[PDB]
Amino acid sequence: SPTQEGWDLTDKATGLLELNVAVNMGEPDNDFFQLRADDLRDETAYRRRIQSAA
Amino acid sequence: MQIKTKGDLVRAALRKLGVASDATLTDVEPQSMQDAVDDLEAMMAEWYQDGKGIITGYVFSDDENPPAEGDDHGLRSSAVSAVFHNLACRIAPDYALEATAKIIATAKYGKELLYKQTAISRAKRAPYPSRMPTGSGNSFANLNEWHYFPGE
Repeated sequence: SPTQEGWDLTDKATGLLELNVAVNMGEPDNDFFQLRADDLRDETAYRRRIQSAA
Repeated sequence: MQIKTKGDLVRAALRKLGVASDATLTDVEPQSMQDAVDDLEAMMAEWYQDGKGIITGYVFSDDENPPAEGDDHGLRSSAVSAVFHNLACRIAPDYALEATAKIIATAKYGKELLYKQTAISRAKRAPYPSRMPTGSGNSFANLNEWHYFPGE
């Protein structure tokens, strides 16, 4: 708020001003990965791939 | 080996048939040699069924390089006898001949020996079916949580 010094303050009455900011979001962070069925690694590695993704 | 060209294979086949050789007072015409080279190319192409037949290392000539004769056949030292014996058998009818029993037997034996190692290589077993369990004995499979074989 402002502040004025004096006794007579005719036509010196101020208004009110309140400022604001905006918060937003970007884009998702993904871990798209495929799982070939005909490969031995299909169950050997996908769990730990999930953990490494986290 | 002294047989390093398609023309050399044709000459060996003609020598085996008894038609033309280094010692004969008469020789075959260059047109006949070209026709025999064409017959050899046709036979080799029929054998090598675009990679699904008899693998021999035969190198097919191209039209850009004019003379088919003079190209190295690329065959290994163990296939030359079979190739030229079957070539003699194939080009026998041109001269109203008939390949003799020994030549026919050698051609059959050579073709069998040509396909022997390729057949050994292709005799492969298919993997486990898609519905076959891995079993509890395979502790790696049990701990990695794949209880059934992938297949295909």
